[PDB]
Amino acid sequence: REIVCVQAGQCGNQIGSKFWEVISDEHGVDPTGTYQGDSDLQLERINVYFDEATGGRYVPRSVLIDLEPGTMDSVRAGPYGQIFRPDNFIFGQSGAGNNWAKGHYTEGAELIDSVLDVCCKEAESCDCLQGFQICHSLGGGTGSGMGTLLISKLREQYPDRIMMTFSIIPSPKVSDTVVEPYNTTLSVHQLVENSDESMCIDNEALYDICFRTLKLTTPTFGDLNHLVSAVVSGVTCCLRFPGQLNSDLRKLAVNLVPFPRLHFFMMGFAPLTSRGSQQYRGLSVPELTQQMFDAKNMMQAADPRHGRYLTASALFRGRMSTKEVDEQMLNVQNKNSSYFIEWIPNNIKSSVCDIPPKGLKMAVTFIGNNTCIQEMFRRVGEQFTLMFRRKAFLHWYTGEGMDEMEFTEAESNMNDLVSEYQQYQDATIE
Amino acid sequence: REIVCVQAGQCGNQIGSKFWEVISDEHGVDPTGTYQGDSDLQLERINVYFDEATGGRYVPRSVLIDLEPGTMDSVRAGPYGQIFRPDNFIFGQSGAGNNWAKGHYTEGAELIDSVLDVCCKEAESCDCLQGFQICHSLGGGTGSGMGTLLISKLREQYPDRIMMTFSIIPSPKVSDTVVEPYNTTLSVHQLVENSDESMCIDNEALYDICFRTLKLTTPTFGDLNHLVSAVVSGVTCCLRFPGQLNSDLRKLAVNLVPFPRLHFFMMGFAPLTSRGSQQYRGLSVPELTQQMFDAKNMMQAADPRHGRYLTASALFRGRMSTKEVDEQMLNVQNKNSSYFIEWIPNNIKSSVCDIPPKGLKMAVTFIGNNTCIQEMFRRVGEQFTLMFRRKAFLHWYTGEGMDEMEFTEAESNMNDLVSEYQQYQDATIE
Amino acid sequence: REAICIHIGQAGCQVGNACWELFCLEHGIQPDGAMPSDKTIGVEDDAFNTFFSETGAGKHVPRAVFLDLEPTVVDEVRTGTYRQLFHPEQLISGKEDAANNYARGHYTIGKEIVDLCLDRIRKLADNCTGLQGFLVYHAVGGGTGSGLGALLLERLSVDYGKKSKLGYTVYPSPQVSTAVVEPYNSVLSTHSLLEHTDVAAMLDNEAIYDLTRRNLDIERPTYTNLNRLIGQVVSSLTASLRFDGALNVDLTEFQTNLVPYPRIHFVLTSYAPVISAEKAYHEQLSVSEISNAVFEPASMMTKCDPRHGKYMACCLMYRGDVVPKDVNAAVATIKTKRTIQFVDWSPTGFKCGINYQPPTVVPGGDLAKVQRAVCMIANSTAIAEVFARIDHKFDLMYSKRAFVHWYVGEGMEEGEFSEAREDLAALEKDYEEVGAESADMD
Amino acid sequence: MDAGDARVERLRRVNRYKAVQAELAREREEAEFQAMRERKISAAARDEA
Amino acid sequence: PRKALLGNWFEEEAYMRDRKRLLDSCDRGVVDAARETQRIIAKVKHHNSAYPMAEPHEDGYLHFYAPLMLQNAATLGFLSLDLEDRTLRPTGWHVACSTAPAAGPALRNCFVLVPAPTGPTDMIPAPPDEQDIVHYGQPFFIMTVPELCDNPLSLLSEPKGPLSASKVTGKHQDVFFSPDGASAEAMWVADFANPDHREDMRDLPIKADAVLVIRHNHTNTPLASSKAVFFNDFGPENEVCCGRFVNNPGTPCGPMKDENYWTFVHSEN
Amino acid sequence: FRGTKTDEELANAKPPSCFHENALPELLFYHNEITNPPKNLLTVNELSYTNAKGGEEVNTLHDILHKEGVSKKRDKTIAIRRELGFIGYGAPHEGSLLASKGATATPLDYTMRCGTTTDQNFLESTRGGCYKPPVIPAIGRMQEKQRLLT
Ligand SMILES: Nc1nc2c(ncn2[C@@H]2O[C@H](COP(=O)(O)OP(=O)(O)OP(=O)(O)O)[C@@H](O)[C@H]2O)c(=O)[nH]1
Ligand SMILES: Nc1nc2c(ncn2[C@@H]2O[C@H](COP(=O)(O)OP(=O)(O)O)[C@@H](O)[C@H]2O)c(=O)[nH]1
Ligand SMILES: Nc1nc2c(ncn2[C@@H]2O[C@H](COP(=O)(O)OP(=O)(O)O)[C@@H](O)[C@H]2O)c(=O)[nH]1
Ligand SMILES: [Mg+2]
Repeated sequence: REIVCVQAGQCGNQIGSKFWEVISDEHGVDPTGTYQGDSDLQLERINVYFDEATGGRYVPRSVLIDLEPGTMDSVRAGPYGQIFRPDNFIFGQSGAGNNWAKGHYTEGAELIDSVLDVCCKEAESCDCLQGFQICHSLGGGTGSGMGTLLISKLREQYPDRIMMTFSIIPSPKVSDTVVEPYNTTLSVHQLVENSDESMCIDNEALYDICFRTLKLTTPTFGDLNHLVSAVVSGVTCCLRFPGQLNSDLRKLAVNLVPFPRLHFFMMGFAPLTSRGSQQYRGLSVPELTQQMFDAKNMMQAADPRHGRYLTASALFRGRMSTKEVDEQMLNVQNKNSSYFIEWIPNNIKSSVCDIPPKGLKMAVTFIGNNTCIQEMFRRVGEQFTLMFRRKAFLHWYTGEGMDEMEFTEAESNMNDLVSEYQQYQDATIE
Repeated sequence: REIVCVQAGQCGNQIGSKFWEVISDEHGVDPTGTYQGDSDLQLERINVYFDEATGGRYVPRSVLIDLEPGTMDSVRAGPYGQIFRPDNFIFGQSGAGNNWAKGHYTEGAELIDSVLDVCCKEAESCDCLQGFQICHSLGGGTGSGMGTLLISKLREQYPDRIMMTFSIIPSPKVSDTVVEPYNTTLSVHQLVENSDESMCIDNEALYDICFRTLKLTTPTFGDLNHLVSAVVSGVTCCLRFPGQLNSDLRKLAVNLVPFPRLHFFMMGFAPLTSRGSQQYRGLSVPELTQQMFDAKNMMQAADPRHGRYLTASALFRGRMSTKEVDEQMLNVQNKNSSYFIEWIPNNIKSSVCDIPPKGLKMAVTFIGNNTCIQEMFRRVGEQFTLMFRRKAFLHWYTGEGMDEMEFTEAESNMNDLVSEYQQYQDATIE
Repeated sequence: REAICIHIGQAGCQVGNACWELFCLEHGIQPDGAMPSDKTIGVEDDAFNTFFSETGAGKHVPRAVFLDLEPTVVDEVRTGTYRQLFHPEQLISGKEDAANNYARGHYTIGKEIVDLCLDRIRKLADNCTGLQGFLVYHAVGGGTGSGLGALLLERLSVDYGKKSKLGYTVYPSPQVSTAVVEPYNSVLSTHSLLEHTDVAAMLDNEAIYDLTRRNLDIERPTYTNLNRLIGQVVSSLTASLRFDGALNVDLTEFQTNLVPYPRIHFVLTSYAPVISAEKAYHEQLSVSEISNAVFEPASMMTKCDPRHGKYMACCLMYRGDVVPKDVNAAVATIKTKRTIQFVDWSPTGFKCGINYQPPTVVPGGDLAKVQRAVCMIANSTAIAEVFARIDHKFDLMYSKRAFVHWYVGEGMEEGEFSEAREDLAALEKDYEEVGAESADMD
Repeated sequence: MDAGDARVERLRRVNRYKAVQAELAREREEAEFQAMRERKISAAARDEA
Repeated sequence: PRKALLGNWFEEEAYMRDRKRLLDSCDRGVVDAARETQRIIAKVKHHNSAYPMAEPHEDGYLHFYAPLMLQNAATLGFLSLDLEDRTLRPTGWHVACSTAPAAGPALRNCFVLVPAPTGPTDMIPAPPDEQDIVHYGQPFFIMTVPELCDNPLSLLSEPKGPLSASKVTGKHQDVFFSPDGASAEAMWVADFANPDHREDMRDLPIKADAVLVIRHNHTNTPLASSKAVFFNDFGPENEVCCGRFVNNPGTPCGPMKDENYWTFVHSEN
Repeated sequence: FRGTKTDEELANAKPPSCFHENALPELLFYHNEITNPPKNLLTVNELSYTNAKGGEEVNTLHDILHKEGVSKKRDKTIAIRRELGFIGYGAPHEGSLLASKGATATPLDYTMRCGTTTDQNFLESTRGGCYKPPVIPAIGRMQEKQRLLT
């Protein structure tokens, strides 16, 4: 059951560097690439993310794509950079310019064939292929355009597998780019048709995690990318270690998605506490569950208290009793019964894995399907309609070649997604 | 089973010098001629290419011929030049003038008798003679004219042995010589009746191999001659080392030449990979077979995808399973069935040899008889008809002595062979 | 990666001297083109490539041309201290000036010299592998800068096409003045510049004089001071291509974020830590303080007040020791302010860039040494006030044909005045229409 | 190929150099503070005696 | 210091002390800058230890099994090696070498000579009383002193090709140290300085102070040191490669310049 | 516009680039002793079903939920460690104990003469420090011996 990773754009390559450091550490892979672990439990599932090259070494099954090589030169220069296969770095000669149309139509089609050739070689090398995993930002230029182009091509070539995405979306308070609404709208339009499950993260939520929970005085992007690498490596943990109740990406999907369009999820990771306070409180299942449902620990700006949970999933790592997990999930469902949609008799799936992340006795990652995600799309649609009525900056997109009809289609599709979430939020048995 | 080598012209002498360096290295022969090897397997077939001179020494069975001594004086002055027998250097006193007719009729008959005397002494010295091997370019002057003259004399005197040629053919993008079409057409006319098997290489394909596969920033003829020396020494490797499935030049010819006039082949060698990447990927039969049939690794401008394979051959070096070789050749034939000629139930012959080239775990050399070679001859015939209709440079050839009827015969004969390929390409089972 | 700078006329060459002095001192190229070896680090770096190319012997030469019709200023560059740095072909000089006549530069004299300039620019563009734009420095007040700059921009626009052209232009100051015919030349220049420029940066000498009197303590400034400030601004904007940083900004990103419609491309510029060495050690210079500074009109290098208009886009470049969280907190505080207003169709008004290299200190300079700086270029409807006042002065002189016989004698039809005046009238109406808010329903 | 390797090597050396210099600067600051405290205590004792 | 206690002083004091404890206690491998700088300093200190070189022999000839230095005629530097500039290759481990100035004998520049068992099939064998003397045309090995490391190293070279090039200039053959030895790629042959008397002095004993040219036996390419400069942990050092350096590139076979000549340095009497 | 004179002034014209140090991941997540984190590589199934009759101990539920250690089975790790020891990355240095029949790396004359004259005191003096020289195996001879076999 092998995963293929795709890393797109500056944000994707930067998050990927820390993710592959965390995964190489958990399986005891030296930064030179040599296996140096001390138990067979580490080696027996290394195939899931690594391919085996001769004489002990392992190489990671990932494709890195970007339009300017600056970030890739930074990751190759990083402390674990040597592990990556040189042939897996694909680059052009000019930037995306923050324009979706350039990334999708003009500079995209020149490289996309070489990217598909590498992705096909990696997929066809596996004895049994599991879904693809992609991390990219929707606000950028090459991330949005080339990521959605590649997603469309892989969905044409492998329609029976799973497509999972981790995506960065613009904060509600401060923009980093003026033309963010166009890139976000077209990317969400592409994802809702092509993707099977998509997770969304706001940088503002990671800043609030760092300042409020960890009390860091001057956080940096390295901290945000470590929190993201921790949760992303946590969701897949049951695929590659033994446990009392195994789980798989398809099993999470079957329990989380009631209808095929409702595949947008919230994320959380529980054991966060400042270095001064940590000596005063031991880890236990009630503490993890209490932090798990606190909106302070959720990595998106929308808050659950304005919505209702359709479904949620919790993956626990560590040696622990099943009774405490089951009774905690029952107690949270019974005490807050008004916040769970009533026509589903049980909304939470649990899973238990024996091996925790290094340095923690226990950990849990939380995935939530909540209707409050509709508020971000509504905000993006309002800003898009304000910009579109005056056709702001439109000549860039039309000069690259886009028809105006794509903008009206993407707006209509997001409006229907918001409407569908709002109608299921207010549904009743009658 | 000994081969006699002939090196003609500048290209032939330069490729030959590098070939004899590679062969002396593989059998551990010092440039002084002393054996310095470390296993009897190296020494036990040294007779195939070397004769033994008194008190330990070995001498290489090669004749060097050229019309101006500049290249010959450079190779004799070179670092390995001493190994060659002094009486084996044959040179004249005036150049070929880059003219086929001059090289064939005027200065040719003066030297040809001395070359035949040396070649007959070498052939009649053998206890059992295997085929002759000839290296020359077709675009030059003395290589084409005097090489084909010597080939005609050897075919009259030794019609039962094998005649094998390695030949350089004009690139499709940049010419090195203005009168290339005449020399090429007359030489192909001579080889079509005289040769048993002819291999063709384009310098543009070697540049594309170096830049795309090996990523050299500034390649030189030493690299191109190394690639050629590697493939030439690889085709004969099974003649001179043990293996699980032996092969021979005559067995290759019988299994690759369906009808008599079809004796022109394309060549390729698989384990080409850049020095930085080679530590990241181990050798295996699927990887060699997939790169081996990739047109990216083929040494002619015509691409197999525009034609169909009538026959093929793969020579494998190393200790490996026969099951994987057989099942790979079946899988490639079944998946790409449209590119294989239907009347033949199996188009690929395999052979396995135990001893790989130094520093590689496994290697394969590929020989293919494809109909797309017809595209090269048609292009040469078009450029020839453009020049001949206007008598562009004919006075040189007529002044040497040719009747104009030879040009119409050579054009007609070549036009026939292209049509024969056209008929066999579009033939049906019926 | 690479960028070519074109300097035209007297102001453009003198500003070029300050710019190349700064680029040499920041990369470390000696005045004779050499660059000393480093013994602490094993190998050198590619950062010069944006502005310098190396010969096989390792000498550096710069990617620039200097164009003038009078020889004197270029001969001063040829005989000065940086004589060995420039290639002699790059310094192109004619015999006689355009005498404050746009007509003399465009029709009569520049037509002979323009083909040599195009041949030199072509020879530079052939020695590139990732050219990403032209930077142009000229003054629109003089004859050769306006006329030859327009003719050359037209020829470049036909030959190279889509390649970007970013201009730094010195316009006539609103009450300080140097020549009588400045309005005619500035109007006729602006007519050509409308069609053939992607972004235009506006400068006024009266603003840089105000900035050097108020913040620095200089009672009698001269053009070298203004040119050193301009060089600092250009170095801040181009640093994003040359040094490592958290959020880089390519020259195409400016055009994508700042220009909403193809004619609305004139932008205001300002710079924050203009401070003297004696004042710098009594005060902290935090991110929020310099962010608050860039929005005060006392910080601007063009004489216009942005409180009389609406912002459409802002691009903020931070260089030095800055952390993204402080930039976000500062921008959110600025967004809270009530005296800063954006057009209602531009909700996401900001672009940010963060680079780690702090600004360099020049041996004879007057700025203090500081750990961080921010530079802003912004598009605002307030710029319409500059054109209206130039157009009014043009109308005052043209009502009586005050000097037209010079222009008609040197080759221009009288109709060209009326055409240009109607084009500037249409540009004024464009700034009126784009700035109208439809926030009120019904 | 050579240019990229040279760039990577320069980046790694310069990053190591910056880290070392920062650590040494912090240590020197602490040492100066301690020395100042010690000399002032000694001066007070000597004056009293 | 402590500073004023306004804001987040408590948590940052705790964070700083915990970071200090982590850095002082843990090893962290190559991530820690201070530890690797200290180990490079110890590296440089170890490599430059003095060595007791042997005195010249009474007979005045070149002898085997005696510590020696190699000096170049053009650079005037001594051949040296760096054990840590090593990369793994398909043919084995390659350790880079150079030539550098030095203050005397050291563990990085003292070598011994060991004879090879086979000659070039026309050798006139030396008499039994000249077994230890080095003669022209006789192959021999160059090896490091036993005190440097556990496995002895040897001077090797490889043929030039697409995957093989010199260290800096990339236009000549590569010379490197390797634990590989007693192979056909580790044999070297010395010749005479004067070109016209080169074949008259063949198979004759070598004087202790002769200027001579060292050739790679398996490729027939002389050893050389150019003026190209590269930096490493010791400072600026030159390049070592196999190739023929001539005045006129148009005649590659001809007179050889001073950077193909070498010498052997003994201890002062 | 008088130019610069000395290299020192040109050097001090540039201020050094600022450097932001990313927080170590141990400072964000670790909860135990920062200098000695416990190792948890045990599964509940391995720790529950033991061979009590054979001799290995049994574990209480509190012991199962609160025990630190590493799983006993390490066969594949041992094989990988031996292989990398032969290659040259192995710290225990499994190789160098013996040599193959036809894979010699040093002439016998080097061992007999100029190989038995090592000074142990000098070697101990020069090895004393925080740096120890590496041991590089003769992998080339080994793979050369493997290459020439049928
Ligand atoms: N900031 C600044 N302004 C300058 C500089 N030199 C000239 N100017 C201004 O630019 C205008 C004069 O333009 P010039 O460059 O002299 O005109 P020109 O290009 O020489 O045109 P001709 O006179 O026809 O040769 C006046 O407003 C000057 O104040 C300078 O070095 N810096
Ligand atoms: N969380 C996170 N966000 C990042 C990172 N790098 C960039 N971003 C954000 O992604 C957006 C910029 O997109 P970018 O990756 O540059 O787009 P691209 O130019 O197409 O690659 C901005 O919102 C940045 O704040 C990172 O390492 N982590
Ligand atoms: N690959 C390769 N091609 C060569 C070499 N030398 C010459 N050629 C090519 O052969 C052609 C010239 O033929 P040439 O040997 O000069 O003919 P000759 O004058 O009769 O000896 C041109 O296409 C050259 O590019 C060489 O060393 N290697
Ligand atoms: Mg002037």
